[PDB]
Amino acid sequence: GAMGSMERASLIQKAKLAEQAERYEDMAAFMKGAVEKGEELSCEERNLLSVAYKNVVGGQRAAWRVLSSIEQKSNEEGSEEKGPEVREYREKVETELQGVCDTVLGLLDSHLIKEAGDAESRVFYLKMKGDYYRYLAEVATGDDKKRIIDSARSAYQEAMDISKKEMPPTNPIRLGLALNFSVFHYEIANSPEEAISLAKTTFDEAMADLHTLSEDSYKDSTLIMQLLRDNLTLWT
Amino acid sequence: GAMGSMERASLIQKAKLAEQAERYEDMAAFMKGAVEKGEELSCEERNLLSVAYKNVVGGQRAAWRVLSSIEQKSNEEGSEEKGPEVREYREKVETELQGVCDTVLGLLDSHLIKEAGDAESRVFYLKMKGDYYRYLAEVATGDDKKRIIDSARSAYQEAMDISKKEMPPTNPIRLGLALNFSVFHYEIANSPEEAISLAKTTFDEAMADLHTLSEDSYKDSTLIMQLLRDNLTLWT
Amino acid sequence: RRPSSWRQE
Amino acid sequence: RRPSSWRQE
Ligand SMILES: [Ca+2]
Ligand SMILES: [Ca+2]
Ligand SMILES: [Ca+2]
Ligand SMILES: [Ca+2]
Ligand SMILES: [Cl-]
Ligand SMILES: [Cl-]
Ligand SMILES: [Cl-]
Ligand SMILES: [Cl-]
Repeated sequence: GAMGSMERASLIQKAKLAEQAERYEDMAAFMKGAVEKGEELSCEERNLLSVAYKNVVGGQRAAWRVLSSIEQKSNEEGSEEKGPEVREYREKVETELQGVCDTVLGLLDSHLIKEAGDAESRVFYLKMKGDYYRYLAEVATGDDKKRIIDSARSAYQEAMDISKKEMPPTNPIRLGLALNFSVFHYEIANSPEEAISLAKTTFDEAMADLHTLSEDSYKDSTLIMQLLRDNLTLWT
Repeated sequence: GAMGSMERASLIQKAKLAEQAERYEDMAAFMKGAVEKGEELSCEERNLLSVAYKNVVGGQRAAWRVLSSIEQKSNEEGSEEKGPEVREYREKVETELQGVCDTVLGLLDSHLIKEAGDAESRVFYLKMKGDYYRYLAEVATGDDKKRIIDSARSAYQEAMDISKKEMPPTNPIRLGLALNFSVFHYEIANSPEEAISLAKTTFDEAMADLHTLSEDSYKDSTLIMQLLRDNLTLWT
Repeated sequence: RRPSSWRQE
Repeated sequence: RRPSSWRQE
């Protein structure tokens, strides 16, 4: 209802303009409005939704990391007692980030996932669900940390199961899902061996399927394969 | 009153944290709150205010330029008639930008400038006034374009008159004021010869005064002198 | 360093 | 190109 008076097509058009202008908060609000029109999203529209929120939350995560590092240093032995300001401001950014994640998860639950029947859309949305629970997990410290982690795991796992049955090993969504689930294992679940095994198997199975692809699809798939390789090089 | 319940010192501390986190909207809001406490700003605090708003408006200006360019292309002969969306969204960004400029100008008028008696503070604030009227002028097209331009000119001119009487030719505030007034002449007032003359005279008078400076002051002054030279190279 | 995820940026 | 002003960024 924030965007309730604007046409769906105008919201999509403005999301594209906002992307060009690097106005990602606007882009996300336009795409939220488009989702709330109640129609399913096309492939291009799903990518616009993902780009918008990834850039918004990406800035929040980077800021949270800067502030958390300062806060940790302030809590080292020998640090001069500053007041509550670093914690207060880290908490402010954290609450904002959590709100963005909750907004995305809300769109997925009402009602993107339940209407998504094709593999490409359902895997995309379940990957997104895993990603935004993962971002919640990065800042979680309380009673629900374990349940947040399990929610990320469960979403990624359902997406993996579908992708393995319904998509070729080079499919970019499948590859990006596996990349991110492998990061979840390494950074969130304290499972570096699972992370490495998943990245290696994903890379090798994609390599063996490249021969089936056109030049343009080959370019798309090898770009994400390189990210798997980059992580394996960091981790081994 | 947005920040009315937070201590002045806590607002300054959080502005510094926001800068480190690249959260410039937050930084600007913290510094607005600090100004509204009613006390004069120190040199460091004035720089925090300037950095915060320059980064906020800088993003708005860049976005406005992207959208204005798209809008201009859509109004060329042979362009397929798109709807009102590009104009509408350019107008949205423009209104936001104008609001930020009005906020800064409001802080300067209530009551930073009237309380500023030392040359360093008064020149700084009058430069800021010229700058934010200049940003308004960049997007102005109506009945008041000429009056906005004259408001920028008048502020820059008062700042120049004070700076020439009260500051050495290498003073960084004086140099940055002259740099920006020269940009005003070139880009806003359609006076490229005045822009070039001002940049050249400013550069030459600073060169002749470098011998008086310490190594650290020399570094500060020559950095801004290089910007004058860069503009002269672009313009000649 | 932090590991790479997709999409980037 | 657009000319340089101060402060930058
Ligand atoms: Ca409609
Ligand atoms: Ca091992
Ligand atoms: Ca007080
Ligand atoms: Ca001439
Ligand atoms: Cl101490
Ligand atoms: Cl805060
Ligand atoms: Cl046509
Ligand atoms: Cl709009």
